[PDB]
Parts: sequence; structure tokens; C-alpha cells
Amino acid sequence: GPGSMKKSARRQSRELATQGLYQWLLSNAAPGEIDAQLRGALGYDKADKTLLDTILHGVIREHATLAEAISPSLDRPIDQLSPVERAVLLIATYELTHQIETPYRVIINEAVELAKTFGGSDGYKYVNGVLDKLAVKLRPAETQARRGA
Repeated sequence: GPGSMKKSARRQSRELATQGLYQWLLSNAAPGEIDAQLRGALGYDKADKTLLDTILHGVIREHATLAEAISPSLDRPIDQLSPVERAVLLIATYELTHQIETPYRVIINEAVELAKTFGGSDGYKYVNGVLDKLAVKLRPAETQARRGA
């Protein structure tokens, strides 16, 4: 399973978890509703840099299944967690799992691209603004490099 050659693989599962815990404390939705994301994507077995390769294939293949997996994971239908909320949370986390060290630029870009259909004029700025706040802490040097042209 997880390599964890020298230092614990547990870090990865935490970096995955912080997404859900953030959405929890930030969106202030019911614990289980958000917790469900891990019921669909079990972090334990996938928490390690070796599994990431497995994960990207799971992204290309099981993206749709993952998105749908939220509905049977709860006692309630998929739409409980608002369209934008779930759209961003599930995809961003699934990517984050294998993109923990990847530029927020690309992750946010993709998130914004999805936000188009879900939130449109509000959504694309909304998702940028919410992720930005973390990015300025997890990658300050890059966030300070704001190039308009």
C-alpha cells in the first residue's frame, strides 16, 4: 500500500482531510454531509506519493463515479450540499490528493472553469476567492506574484 519509506504517509491523509475540515468550519454544514467525501474516497490506502499515480488514473476514470458517490454515501440526495460547494469540494480534494505540491494556479484554474456552469458570474470569482486565502499561506511567494499583463 502506502510507501511511507521514512516519514509517515499519514501526512497525505491529513492534507486530504484539511479540505473537508475547512469546508466544514467555513461552510458550517452538517459534519456527516461533508465527511461523506472520505466515504467515497478512502484516504488511508491512498495516502502516499506512490498512490498518486493510481489516483490520477482514478481521476480520469472514476471522476464521475466519485462525484456520484456522494449521494449513496449519505442518507440524503446529492443536492444537499449546494452545487458549487460539492462541485468544488469533491473535485478539488480528489485533485489535491495527487496535487498536494502542485501550483494553486492550475488547481484554482480548473475549479474556476467548473464554477462557470455552477455559479457563473459569481461562482468563478467565488471559488477563486475562497481557495486564494489558503494559497497565500501555503504558497505565499507565488501568490505575491500577481501579474495583470
